Amino acid sequence: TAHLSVVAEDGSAVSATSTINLYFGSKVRSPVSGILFNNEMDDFSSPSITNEFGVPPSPANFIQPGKQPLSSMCPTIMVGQDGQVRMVVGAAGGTQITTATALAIIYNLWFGYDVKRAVEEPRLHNQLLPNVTTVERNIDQAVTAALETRHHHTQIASTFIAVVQAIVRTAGGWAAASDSRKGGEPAGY
Amino acid sequence: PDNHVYTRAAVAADAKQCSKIGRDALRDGGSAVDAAIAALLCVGLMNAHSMGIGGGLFLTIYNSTTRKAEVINAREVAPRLAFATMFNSSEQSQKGGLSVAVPGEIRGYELAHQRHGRLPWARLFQPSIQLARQGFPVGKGLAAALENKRTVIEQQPVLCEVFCRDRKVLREGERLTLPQLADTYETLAIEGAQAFYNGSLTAQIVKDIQAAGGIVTAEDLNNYRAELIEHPLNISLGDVVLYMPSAPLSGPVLALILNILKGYNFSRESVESPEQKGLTYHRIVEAFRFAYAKRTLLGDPKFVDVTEVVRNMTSEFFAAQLRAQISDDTTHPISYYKPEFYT
Ligand SMILES: *[C@@H]1O[C@H](CO)[C@@H](O)[C@H](O)[C@H]1NC(C)=O
Ligand SMILES: *[C@@H]1O[C@H](CO)[C@@H](O)[C@H](O)[C@H]1NC(C)=O
Ligand SMILES: *[C@@H]1O[C@H](CO)[C@@H](O)[C@H](O)[C@H]1NC(C)=O
Ligand SMILES: *[C@@H]1O[C@H](CO)[C@@H](O)[C@H](O)[C@H]1NC(C)=O
Ligand SMILES: *[C@@H]1O[C@H](CO)[C@@H](O)[C@H](O)[C@H]1NC(C)=O
Ligand SMILES: *[C@@H]1O[C@H](CO)[C@@H](O)[C@H](O)[C@H]1NC(C)=O
Ligand SMILES: [Cl-]
Repeated sequence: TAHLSVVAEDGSAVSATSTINLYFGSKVRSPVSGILFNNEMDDFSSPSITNEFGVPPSPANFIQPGKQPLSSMCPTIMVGQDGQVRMVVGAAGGTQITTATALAIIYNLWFGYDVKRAVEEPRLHNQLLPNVTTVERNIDQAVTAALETRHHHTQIASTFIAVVQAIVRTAGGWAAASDSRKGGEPAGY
Repeated sequence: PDNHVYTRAAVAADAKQCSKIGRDALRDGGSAVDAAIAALLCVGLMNAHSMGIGGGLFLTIYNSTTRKAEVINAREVAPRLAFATMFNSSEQSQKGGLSVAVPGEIRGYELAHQRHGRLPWARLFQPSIQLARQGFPVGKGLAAALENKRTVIEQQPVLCEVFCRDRKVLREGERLTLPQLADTYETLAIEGAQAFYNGSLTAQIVKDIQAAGGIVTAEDLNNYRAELIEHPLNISLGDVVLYMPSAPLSGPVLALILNILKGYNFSRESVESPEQKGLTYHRIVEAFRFAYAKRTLLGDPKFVDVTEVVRNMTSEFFAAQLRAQISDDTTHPISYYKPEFYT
């Protein structure tokens, strides 16, 4: 998955998330065209496949011809009552896309972090099953402690949690941020 | 500290070169959609592990003149010969041609460009054609993805063809060139999207997928259609509206998370001390858990009835009912959140 955010001079905007699913998709590359094919079929559930200990498959997301599989993606645009864009945000990475997008919003809209901080701030994730809270390695350790005393099991992400690209309206114009976890930078004028 | 603030316009992509390519499209008179497409084409090169014309996408688009938001659905779709029991293991659903769904990417670009384009179609491709031929140093993300999958990459010579130097995966800084995809991008630039779905690329696409054991046919490609959604999902957040795609994407989950949390009225104070901060983050995790409990009822709404589920997931009242079950001093076992696999 890859996320990108765009705001044009006239204030119109695009939030776009695109994906071939897992890293290098199906691992099938065309020797002639060079196209790398997705493995999006993996995003369906199958009665024959168990992905987590004790997790049954979800009938609503079973394969049928012509059906689209469920996705974690959620490219989002927030606009103010006056019709002007406030935030353009989305994420890539895994099941953690949705939670990371929520965090970016919470961080900017509520905690008051500027867009770069909102993107760079440590994240955490919980998706009910597995029954564990994953936190990034530089999270405030008082938070880890607050979670464990409330009986959460926490574990440290081996790498990083999701990838967020964002744009927010400021008094000085459009502030943009790309996530250092993947190595992006924005551009504008 | 690394801020980037622009007076007129901005592109935030996951590679600097693609942000610049998007930015230049804007500067040359492109719409936000032109810029997005130009940038997406580039990301498919520089972060080829993560997206590209062999995949699918969703765009959320806001027009500041009409003040209307729309969504373009161009996610891949199960081929016509697919069926519920076609896979018996995870490896089967993940590797090889049978794991491939019908790519929607190019068709998504087409519909978006049809409705909102200003620059010519070919102009959107030119910078990436060049880039794929000239080559570029492998970035941080792609390098880590290469390392992560080095075994598979090194054992499959059609991938090693481009992703290796001397039998070993490319490392950060080393040059990656994609000469076949450059030619393919050029064909797309000149012949249009039709070349992919019903034209000169089509037979070869089918051949490559079936050769790898897949079942996508020409008819699947001929029949693929991106879809316009005129009324995407929204929620109110204070004086703002938030536009996001519904099922089959995760807007409904995001909406529920935020609607749960909004009743706590978070502000800067919520993170000013360790005691407040700890409770705030606990509350976030519990909102995640409730929202994920409901996620398992979601699926493609063309095939499953999710009307009522999504209505609940976006209702502030339903959210308030869940927030009232969040315990400030403890989390709970799985069943407390009432995960649901049937309505
Ligand atoms: C999985 O098993 C079903 C039931 O026998 C069969 O129809 C299908 O072809 C199998 N799939 C694979 C990839 O072996
Ligand atoms: C925005 O809406 C106006 C009014 O309908 C339309 O003329 C214009 O083309 C739209 N912009 C884009 C980029 O589609
Ligand atoms: C193009 O589409 C027509 C009908 O839509 C079909 O008969 C023809 O074979 C297609 N060509 C390719 C190359 O898929
Ligand atoms: C949000 O909710 C529904 C979407 O169909 C619609 O009735 C309402 O007009 C939407 N609101 C805005 C501000 O677009
Ligand atoms: C929607 O929420 C109400 C409670 O507010 C509940 O009674 C109803 O079963 C829910 N609908 C679905 C489809 O879960
Ligand atoms: C999940 O984690 C919670 C956290 O303490 C615990 O109460 C529960 O027993 C664990 N297992 C399940 C199945 O919920
Ligand atoms: Cl990304």
